[PDB]
Amino acid sequence: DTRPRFLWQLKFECHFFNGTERVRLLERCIYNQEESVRFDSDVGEYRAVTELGRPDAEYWNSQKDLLEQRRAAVDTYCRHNYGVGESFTVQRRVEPKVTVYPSLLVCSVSGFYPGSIEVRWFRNGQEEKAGVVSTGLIQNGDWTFQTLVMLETVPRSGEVYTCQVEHPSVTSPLTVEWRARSESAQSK
Amino acid sequence: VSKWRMATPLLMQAL
Amino acid sequence: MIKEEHVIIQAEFYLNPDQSGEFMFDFDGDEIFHVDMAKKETVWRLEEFGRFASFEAQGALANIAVDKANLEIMTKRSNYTPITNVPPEVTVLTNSPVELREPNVLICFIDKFTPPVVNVTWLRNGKPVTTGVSETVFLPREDHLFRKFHYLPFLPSTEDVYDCRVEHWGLDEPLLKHWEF
Repeated sequence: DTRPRFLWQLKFECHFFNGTERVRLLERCIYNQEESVRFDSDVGEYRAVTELGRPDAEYWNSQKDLLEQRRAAVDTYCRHNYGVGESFTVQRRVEPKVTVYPSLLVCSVSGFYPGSIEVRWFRNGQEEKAGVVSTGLIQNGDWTFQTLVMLETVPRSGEVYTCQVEHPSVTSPLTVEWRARSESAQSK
Repeated sequence: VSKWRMATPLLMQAL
Repeated sequence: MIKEEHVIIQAEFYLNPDQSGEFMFDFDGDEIFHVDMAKKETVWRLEEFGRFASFEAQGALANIAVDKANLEIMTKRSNYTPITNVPPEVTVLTNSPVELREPNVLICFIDKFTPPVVNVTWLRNGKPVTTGVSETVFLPREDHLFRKFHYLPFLPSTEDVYDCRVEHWGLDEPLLKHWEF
């Protein structure tokens, strides 16, 4: 199927800063991946982004009542939907599960929400920042995230490694210890 | 249960 | 770590000649819901979201008729200039660390592509499989490309290997991304 394609995308973007204290509304019109015309609540009217969108900015700016309602939409649309969704989006918290296994030592941190997280490696109580490689943050598409943080290390006998995770869902770090084989152990 | 709202795009000029 | 900003996006599209169109809301990269045009039904991404909110699906159908009308006008205004295909990136991951015989899910994450038409197949030991598969709608990106997820439930094995096979008009060849235990 090599028939030519023609695509039209519309986006209404509600940008929130400091709760609903600061709210900006964008309406963006995009043909074949290129934005042609845009309403920005900072400007209060349509503006062409490319020459292809000039006709539309002119025509839509002439419809004054609808333009008034679009200037009000920071309240009637953006703030409204934020209030409806807050409890299950803004305030969603799902605790990470932490698994440590050799592959390298891998600290797999899964199932968590929101995305901001800190994962740290310790060796015998001391933080190790060298030989660390991370996937970064991966969005799973189902309102959870994962990340894998690898430590390249020469695991000796007697060594004890700890993966530590801080995340807004917990008030104290999650830790998982992994130990190499014991060589010799003694009474004292 | 609270109602989610949508915004409606405008028609382009046809002539 | 606590988020300093949030973005809610209502993302719609119409595509010719396919006559495909979608309507969804995105919160910081996750789908809140979409309207299934054929079922005329609001589909919440996690079913519990619908305990807290409702959306009248008919409004999305009305919007998609405006989007189609405008697409027809833009197509001619551009002198029938077609979209440039941009092929996807693909990654395959499991949802959780794998444990033998414990139900898990393979995720095929398809990213950075346009137009929003893909053909995705799962293979097990080289053979197509479909039992229990699911997928998302086409999710938005800041560069106006798309994202999409496909999922395959499975029982992890030391012997079975899987591929996600992705076909798109911007690819010179179909792509495979494998996964094994």
